[PDB]
Amino acid sequence: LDFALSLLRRNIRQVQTDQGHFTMLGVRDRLAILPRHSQPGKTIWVEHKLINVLDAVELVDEQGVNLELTLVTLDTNEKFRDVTKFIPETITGASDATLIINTEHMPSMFVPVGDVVQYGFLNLSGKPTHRTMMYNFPTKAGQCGGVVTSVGKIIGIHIGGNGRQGFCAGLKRGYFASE
Ligand SMILES: *[C@@H](CC(=O)OCC)[C@H](C[C@@H]1CCNC1=O)NC(=O)[C@@H](CC(=O)[C@@H](NC(=O)c1cc(C)on1)C(C)C)Cc1ccc(F)cc1
Ligand code: NA
Repeated sequence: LDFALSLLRRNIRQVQTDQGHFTMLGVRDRLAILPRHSQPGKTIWVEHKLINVLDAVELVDEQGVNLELTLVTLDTNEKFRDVTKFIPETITGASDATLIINTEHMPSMFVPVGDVVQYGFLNLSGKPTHRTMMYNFPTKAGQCGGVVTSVGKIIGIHIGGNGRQGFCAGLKRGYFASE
């Protein structure tokens, strides 16, 4: 838990884009990650502070299939505490995960979602998506960007759900390499 708490305080920010409220994980330096559908564009608000987005990269797999993740570089002089060490090299499930949500509307929220298991292909609102995992928990609107954590590991970012189940984009440490 001390891990989840530390991650919340130091790395997980309340964010708004023109698409609404999202949770945002800052990973290292000025690099953070949002769900693709948040469409960060040119600027975002972080805790109500307007920040330029210097680059927004929509991640896709070897075949160009959507991974539903957007890496953003933020025009700021502050650096995120480097949490790459806590991100697995290979997309991994987990047995007792906690979904960390942090928005203006759902501030500092820890959601026990239980087991996180490999799912794979997801037709998310008509958009082919790969490398997803699933949890049998009723996730809701406003929880996208939420950080899926397990015993000291950051394993996923919440991207969708169908009412009974939630789905995250799995994380690989390689996503966050310096070029
Ligand atoms: C988070 C973002 C948000 O709140 O958007 C509000 C306008 C949100 C969380 C979930 C909504 C329901 N419970 C959730 O965990 N994510 C979304 O709304 C995306 C789309 C979906 O989640 C859809 N789910 C499915 O398509 C689906 C399919 C299967 C087998 O299981 N679930 C529903 C809303 C129908 C946002 C999104 C992502 C990617 C896109 F290309 C378009 C839209
Ligand atoms: Na924006």
